[PDB]
Amino acid sequence: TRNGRDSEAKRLGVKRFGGESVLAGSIIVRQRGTKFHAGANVGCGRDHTLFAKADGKVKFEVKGPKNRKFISIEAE
Amino acid sequence: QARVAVRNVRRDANDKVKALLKDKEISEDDDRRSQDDVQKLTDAAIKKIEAALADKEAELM
Amino acid sequence: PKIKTVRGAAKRFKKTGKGGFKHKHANLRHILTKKATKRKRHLRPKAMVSKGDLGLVIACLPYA
Amino acid sequence: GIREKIKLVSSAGTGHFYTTTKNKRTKPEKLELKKFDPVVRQHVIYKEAK
RNA sequence: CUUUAAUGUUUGAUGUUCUAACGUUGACCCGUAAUCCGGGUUGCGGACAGUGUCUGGUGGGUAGUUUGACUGGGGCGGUCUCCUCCUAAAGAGUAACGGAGGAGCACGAAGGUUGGCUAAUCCUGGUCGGACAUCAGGAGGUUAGUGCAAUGGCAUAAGCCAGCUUGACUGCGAGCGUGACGGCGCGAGCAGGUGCGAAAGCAGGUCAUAGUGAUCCGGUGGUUCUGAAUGGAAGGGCCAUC
RNA sequence: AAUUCCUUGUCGGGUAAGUUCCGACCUGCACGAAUGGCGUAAUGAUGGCCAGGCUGUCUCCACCCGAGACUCAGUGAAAUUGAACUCGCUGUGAAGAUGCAGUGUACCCGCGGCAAGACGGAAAGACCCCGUGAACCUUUACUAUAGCUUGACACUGAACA
RNA sequence: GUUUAUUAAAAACACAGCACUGUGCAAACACGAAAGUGGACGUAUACGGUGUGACGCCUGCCCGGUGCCGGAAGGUUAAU
RNA sequence: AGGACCGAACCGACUAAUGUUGAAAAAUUAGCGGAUGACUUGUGGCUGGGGGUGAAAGGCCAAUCAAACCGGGAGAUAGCU
Ligand SMILES: [Mg+2]
Ligand SMILES: [Mg+2]
Ligand SMILES: [Mg+2]
Ligand SMILES: [Mg+2]
Ligand SMILES: [Mg+2]
Ligand SMILES: [Mg+2]
Ligand SMILES: [Mg+2]
Ligand SMILES: [Mg+2]
Ligand SMILES: [Mg+2]
Ligand SMILES: [Mg+2]
Ligand SMILES: [Mg+2]
Ligand SMILES: [Mg+2]
Ligand SMILES: [Mg+2]
Ligand SMILES: [Mg+2]
Ligand SMILES: [Mg+2]
Ligand SMILES: [Mg+2]
Ligand SMILES: [Mg+2]
Ligand SMILES: [Mg+2]
Ligand SMILES: [Mg+2]
Ligand SMILES: [Mg+2]
Ligand SMILES: [Mg+2]
Ligand SMILES: [Mg+2]
Ligand SMILES: [Mg+2]
Ligand SMILES: [Mg+2]
Ligand SMILES: [Mg+2]
Ligand SMILES: [Mg+2]
Ligand SMILES: [Mg+2]
Ligand SMILES: [Mg+2]
Ligand SMILES: [Mg+2]
Ligand SMILES: [Mg+2]
Ligand SMILES: [Mg+2]
Ligand SMILES: [Mg+2]
Ligand SMILES: [Mg+2]
Ligand SMILES: [Mg+2]
Ligand SMILES: [Mg+2]
Repeated sequence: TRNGRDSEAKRLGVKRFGGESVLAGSIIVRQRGTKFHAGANVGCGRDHTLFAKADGKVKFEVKGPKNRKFISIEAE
Repeated sequence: QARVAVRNVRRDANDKVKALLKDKEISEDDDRRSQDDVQKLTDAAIKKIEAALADKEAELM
Repeated sequence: PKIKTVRGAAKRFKKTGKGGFKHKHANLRHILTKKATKRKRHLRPKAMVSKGDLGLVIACLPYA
Repeated sequence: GIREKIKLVSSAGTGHFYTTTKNKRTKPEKLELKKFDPVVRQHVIYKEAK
């Protein structure tokens, strides 16, 4: 029906893989929904961007009875 | 008389299209093309007509 | 002949201590209501011409 | 489109104002809200709203 | 006030008479044996005509120019910024006139918080009433719903309802995302002051990603920052805004 | 149809046979009344068609007289041209080969002839596209402007209605 | 009759004729910043512009658009 | 009598062949139209470049013309070769 439009790519996904040491503030994941969820010392921002509330190493877990991924930051 | 009827249809056909040229609803390309299908249609309808005529002409002769 | 200054870039960058230039942020002149306070508030301070642009600014302001 | 811009303007001394929009069509009643007037540096009433 | 009429005051316009500016491409006189020109006399017009300055209209008669680009040559059609998905090769990004859809808004609640609630679809019954209108029960278990495209999320609900309310808050911001850049986004936390909450606490708009327009030029409000001798003022700057 | 796209429309005539022609039909894609319509005697180096006479236009070319062409003597150019020791084929290859591979064939050099190739010579393609090129031309493109036109003021006065 | 000197001589241009229109004379109109001059030493049986193109028979319908010719109560509107 | 008829000079230029590094930067040859007219020709005059003149072809204005020629602005500009 007349195609050929697209939108500019919003540069998503993980920014810091597990084990990476981050400074309090940094953005560990960009995402539209909460693909990942904030765990300990990780804030989820208002676009679901997850960030660090604390300097430490990045920690990915799957916790929960619903079996969901969480990103935390362990102190290093 | 028959070819004449056929042809009159050639004529409205092209008329319709011809007219969809302004109100630029058709590419000048589109337009040539189609008018050609109409030619194809017209020649076809005719050759039929002449098959028929020939069939009969056989009888009479 | 004295190089003439780009009279208009001189009206928009002011040369700074260490050598860069400071400029005002675009996007704070109208269509203002529709913009966040965060946003606008951050475009209030001035800013330093980028690594990529000095080239062009120095080019314009030979007497800065 | 349709939605008019409006200022709400400190009820305190100051000429200071916040800025927003309203649906003039279905909501003609002068808007009115406590907002922070950073001049008097207090939280005052803010009126006007075409 | 209506509408009206009339003497008057104001201001316009229209007409007629005059002669003396002005016109005479009527006549005659001299310069002059000259169809020019000048002066004179006369007749005819006569403050008109015409000309200068200013002004509105008309003005291809003339003049300078403009009349985009992508493109499976060009043209024709279509497209141009933004958002979602696929192509995209399990980080990011990634082309085509590749396949599909949407935006140029909406909402002072459709925002904030505190408390509370939980869809669809089918079976069974029973008013109209049906394959689905409301009601009961069971199954089901989020397929529902989310202001709107698609993707990602959502039960701790981000879905639904109420009370109180203005955090759709002002200054800032460690730190990080993403961009050639202009920019854009995310952000704990700090100070001021707030709303809800017994309280832990949450709130710098809205489940998120579209809903946009640089600079210049001005306009509006505020601030003695500047102010061409000085005091003011205009104008300029600064902050908010159009 | 100087107009008809389908179209060599259909019918008639002319011909052995006629996409043209003539005469008709109306289905006029898209005639039509001073951007004139329909006719029209004459005229026309005007367009189309027919026929008699004529004929080397042709079947199909023959002989002949003359100017060249050819030989000798005198004079004496030209375009062109990277360099040449400058063959055919089939293949290859910036894709149509004297020049590469393979192979065939060819003793060295003139002269008269012919034009198939040297993408042969000549002109920095005229078509085509591009350049934010040029120039003329058009117009209800933009913007100005001479001309024309409107008012005010000035040269410009006196009475009156 | 004319025409593309040098690829077009024609069906194109011109033509007599026809019509529309302007022009009262210091004419319209044209060359001229102007003075002047042509129009014309003419004067509407004249002169310019435009279309048509001998002659014959003729020349229908439509004035909304666009011109032009008039009118004008109203609306809007320049310098001042 | 006649923009009347045939036809030389004269004026034209319809067809063909030759020519095309020509005899010639438009011709020769054989044919062709006009030929008392809106005819043709000598001398001189006048009209000038956005201008002239044009029985109109965008023709002609010194071998040229959708704006002559010469000198100047001038080394215009050339994102092209
Ligand atoms: Mg501002
Ligand atoms: Mg022009
Ligand atoms: Mg293009
Ligand atoms: Mg990827
Ligand atoms: Mg990959
Ligand atoms: Mg909601
Ligand atoms: Mg709750
Ligand atoms: Mg039931
Ligand atoms: Mg002063
Ligand atoms: Mg002062
Ligand atoms: Mg016929
Ligand atoms: Mg008529
Ligand atoms: Mg005629
Ligand atoms: Mg010799
Ligand atoms: Mg060979
Ligand atoms: Mg080969
Ligand atoms: Mg030889
Ligand atoms: Mg030869
Ligand atoms: Mg060649
Ligand atoms: Mg070339
Ligand atoms: Mg060329
Ligand atoms: Mg003749
Ligand atoms: Mg010629
Ligand atoms: Mg006349
Ligand atoms: Mg005619
Ligand atoms: Mg004669
Ligand atoms: Mg000729
Ligand atoms: Mg001859
Ligand atoms: Mg004769
Ligand atoms: Mg002479
Ligand atoms: Mg022409
Ligand atoms: Mg010449
Ligand atoms: Mg020119
Ligand atoms: Mg210069
Ligand atoms: Mg040069």
